[PDB]
Amino acid sequence: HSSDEEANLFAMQLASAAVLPMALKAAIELDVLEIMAKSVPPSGYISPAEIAAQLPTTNPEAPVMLDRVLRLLASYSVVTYTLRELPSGKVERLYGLAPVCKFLTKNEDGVSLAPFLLLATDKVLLEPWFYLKDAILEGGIPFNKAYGMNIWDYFGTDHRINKVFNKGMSSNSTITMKKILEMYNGFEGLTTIVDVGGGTGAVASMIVAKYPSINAINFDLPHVIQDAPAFSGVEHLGGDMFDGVPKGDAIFIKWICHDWSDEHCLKLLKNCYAALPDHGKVIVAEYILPPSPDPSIATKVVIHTDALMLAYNPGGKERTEKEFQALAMASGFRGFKVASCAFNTYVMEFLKTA
Amino acid sequence: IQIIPTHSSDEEANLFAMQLASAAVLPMALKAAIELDVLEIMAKSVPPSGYISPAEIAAQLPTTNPEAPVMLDRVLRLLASYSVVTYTLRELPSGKVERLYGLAPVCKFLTKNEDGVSLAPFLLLATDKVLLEPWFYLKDAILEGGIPFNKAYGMNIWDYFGTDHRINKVFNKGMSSNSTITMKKILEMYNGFEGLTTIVDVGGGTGAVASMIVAKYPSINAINFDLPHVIQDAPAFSGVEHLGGDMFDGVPKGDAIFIKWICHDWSDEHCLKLLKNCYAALPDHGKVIVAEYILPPSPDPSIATKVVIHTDALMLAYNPGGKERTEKEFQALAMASGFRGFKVASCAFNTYVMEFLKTA
Ligand SMILES: Nc1ncnc2c1ncn2[C@@H]1O[C@H](CSCC[C@H](N)C(=O)O)[C@@H](O)[C@H]1O
Ligand SMILES: Nc1ncnc2c1ncn2[C@@H]1O[C@H](CSCC[C@H](N)C(=O)O)[C@@H](O)[C@H]1O
Ligand SMILES: COc1cc(/C=C/CO)cc(OC)c1O
Ligand SMILES: COc1cc(/C=C/CO)cc(OC)c1O
Repeated sequence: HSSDEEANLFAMQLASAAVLPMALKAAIELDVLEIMAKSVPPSGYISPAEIAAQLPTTNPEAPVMLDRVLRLLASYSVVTYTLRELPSGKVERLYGLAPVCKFLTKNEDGVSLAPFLLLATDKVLLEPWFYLKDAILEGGIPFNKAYGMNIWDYFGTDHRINKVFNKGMSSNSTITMKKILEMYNGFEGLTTIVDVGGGTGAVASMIVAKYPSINAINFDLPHVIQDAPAFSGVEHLGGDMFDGVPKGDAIFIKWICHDWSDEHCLKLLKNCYAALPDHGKVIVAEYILPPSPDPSIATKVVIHTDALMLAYNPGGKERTEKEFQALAMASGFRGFKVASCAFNTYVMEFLKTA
Repeated sequence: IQIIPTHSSDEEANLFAMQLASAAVLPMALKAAIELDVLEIMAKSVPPSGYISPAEIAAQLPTTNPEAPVMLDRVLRLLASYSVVTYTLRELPSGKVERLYGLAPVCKFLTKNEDGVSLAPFLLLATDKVLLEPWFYLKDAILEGGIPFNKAYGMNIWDYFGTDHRINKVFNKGMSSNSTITMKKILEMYNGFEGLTTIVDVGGGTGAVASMIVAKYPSINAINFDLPHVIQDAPAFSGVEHLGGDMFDGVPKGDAIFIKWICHDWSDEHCLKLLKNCYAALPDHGKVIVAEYILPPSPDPSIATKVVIHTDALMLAYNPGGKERTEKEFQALAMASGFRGFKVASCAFNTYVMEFLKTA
């Protein structure tokens, strides 16, 4: 029918679906979205030739090649567009920023999700996808099949991707934690907080900024900590969390549990229980898997991240709120609180006492 | 109506940026599903309910990996979120809920039909490592000029396919399966091949289209013309004469020349050179039959438009000046190469069939 026509066209759209994130990657790497944000008012539009005039190029085709990339981004509403008729009767397009561009260009604090997109579309993280069929048939982890070691060991050998990853995570966490800290009061009154797997320390620096008397420890692998900027109030410390974690009044773990199997999460969580005082807690910041494969963007983000963990991590996966309760119970915690949520990230507390 | 920025609108904007960041997971997970034969296993193995569990799928894979079922479930859950497959939920003994899966309407074109073809080989082409590589050179092409594919490989795509036998095969089969489906539909509706003595398919690939034309019109002389490395492989279809060459030098003579998905591979200058060659290869009453997408008036959100604009982005990555064109632009190419008549004759699956008529 028109029915068969629609099914065929959707199949073609799926086949070429990687054109969208790769076009967007090129637009971000060329600084297009920043040039648009600084060159016209928030509600205005700019031509591809005026954008290209701010790139360091003499390529006569740069305007049309940008138009082609921007038209693909416009079709998905990543940028806005308006049409302007030409004397020939042909029409050209001028482009503006759509609401998603607020998160793809630097905000008042100089952060966005653009480094996160540059991480997600890096050649290094695309390669494991070619080994997913093998891992399903033969066992194993697609990343390890591509690289011969686990991802964190690999990042300790490839300095470029270590920095790309750490910056991707730091920028994404800055945006999420800025929102959580406006709503969540669970750090108030702590003497010491430990960010286990804290990366380059962005979250711990924001906690100490909000609560200047808190003593904060940012704990991660030593190839990450070596790149961590100094921040007043934060002590950076290298190590392996599965051997033990630093003591504190609370331990914060953001996007750690979803990297690991249930068994490895229990080992880590018991190390955290051992590190806390009797009345201490673990503050767990993670997505929560929805109950069905619904088409919403928020659910797609979680299920995309579940698929990433499948490709990258040994046993990592997304979990439901009950599955998080089960991890807390089996590692000895007695209370469980869903305390706040921001950009899909829920903040749960695993309380040693209830 | 103006949407006033709020917490709620900022959540949706943030999440769409995260979805974009990881959007390649969808075609790469669908690639793995197809390579594992999961959609074919589902099509052939429905219980009479029409829904199958990941364990039941896994049981049919050449595997003894006991994590295969849960791995499949996770892949299928991403596919189901995008309506590539369907699901149903069933409550387990422990009170946990399991998913069972079914084929969604798109799967009619991702599994073999009655003629044994689908768009599955096209998806394997589009997601092949070789064709993902040029995307890392897109920013370079914009800043330096040139072609992302040539920056990755040090030669043009056709030259590269002549050096890499595995990808040449993957490409020729992706195109022949796709073109078989579209051509079957065009041949039901379009009458322009009737009464021709000789048809030349220029850039015909392995010749699937020429073989369809002669099957329908057994009195026609059919020539399949392409590069020697494509022709070498090509099935010896009854009634098709294969000829290797380079179309920019010239093309075989015929009453009509058919070019499907050729113009969109090449710059305007290249197209003018090709279409002048065609003009010279035709009798006075001859025509070029051109099967291509047509760019819509605006970058609207429809799937049909998106397909054309995805293909425009594929041509930017792969091809020497290739791009999608509007009907007015195809008309301008026809006039600029000497043709006096132009008509849009038919359309199937977004592919329009245009005729460039030597005499109007
Ligand atoms: N065995 C281990 N000990 C300590 N940290 C580890 C680890 N294995 C992995 N990690 C760290 O776990 C972090 C996971 S990514 C999450 C980073 C940060 N919490 C955020 O949300 O931005 C990485 O920084 C990684 O280096
Ligand atoms: N210079 C040239 N002369 C002849 N054919 C060429 C050519 N350069 C590229 N091609 C061919 O152009 C075809 C483009 S792909 C489209 C193939 C076929 N018409 C279909 O629609 O299925 C390929 O088969 C390629 O080898
Ligand atoms: C492997 O560690 C992670 C990798 C990735 C992979 C990012 C590439 O899209 C994402 C994460 O949070 C979503 C992680 O904790
Ligand atoms: C190199 O020429 C083509 C490449 C491609 C690339 C297919 C991979 O998505 C598609 C075509 O028709 C759509 C072409 O004529």
